[PDB]
Amino acid sequence: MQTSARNQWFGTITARDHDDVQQHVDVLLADGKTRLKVAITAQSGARLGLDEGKEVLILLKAPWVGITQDEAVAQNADNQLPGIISHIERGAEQCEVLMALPDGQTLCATVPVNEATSLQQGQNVTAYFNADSVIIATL
Amino acid sequence: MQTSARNQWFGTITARDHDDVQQHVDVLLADGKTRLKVAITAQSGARLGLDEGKEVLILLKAPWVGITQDEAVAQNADNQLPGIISHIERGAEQCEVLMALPDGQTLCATVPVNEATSLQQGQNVTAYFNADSVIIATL
Ligand code: NI
Repeated sequence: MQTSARNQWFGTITARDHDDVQQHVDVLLADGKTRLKVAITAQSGARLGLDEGKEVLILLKAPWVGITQDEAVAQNADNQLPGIISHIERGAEQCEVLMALPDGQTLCATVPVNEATSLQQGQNVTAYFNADSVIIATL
Repeated sequence: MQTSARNQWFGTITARDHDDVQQHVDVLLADGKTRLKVAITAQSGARLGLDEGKEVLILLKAPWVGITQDEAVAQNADNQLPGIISHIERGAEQCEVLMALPDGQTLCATVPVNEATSLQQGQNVTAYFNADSVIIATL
């Protein structure tokens, strides 16, 4: 393990449903405060033993992370992490946006260059993403 | 090695560009014929040492795979993998579409039920996903 996913977080499963095709798990992160929702196939839930108490790694690729200042957009998403932009690197087609989480962690998002022009270091924003944008990995 | 991604394909890097924020790598799969385009951050490219000849594991979550019978949809995407549906499992909200690749591997896609209404076993279809919907893992 070393994956390209720029966001790799420790978490503990605290709930799992039992749909036959796609199930959802609740995951409590290392801060003992942040809660995520993640979808996986029923087969994977069983294979990895994703039951209450199971320790895992959350793999979230940079381009899956949206950045917004709108409360509806953030509350409409499955997951939302507030924080402050610590750095922006502009590029020709994409921009790297780093946001500080109270986590002491740095979240990384890859945002299309045209959509990042209004984003600036120092802004208080919310990072958000779908439950199906996350891969769960077992140590 | 153990992640929820239902598609975990071994391959080797054949090329990597040097774009500043987000770079593209070409991957040749272990079947020696399947080529993929994957986009990763520049830091990841450097950190994982993703250069010609590097062995890697591709992690493609099931919901990131679309299944289409429309060739233009397939062609609009960065990656296209023609195949033959071998099984469809329909849930209330999602459906598991299993597709036989030419080499015999089984590709797994999670597809919203409404997008799977015309799909059936034995049909020729194409699996498709963009370059930024793939994670690269080192062994
Ligand atoms: Ni490029």
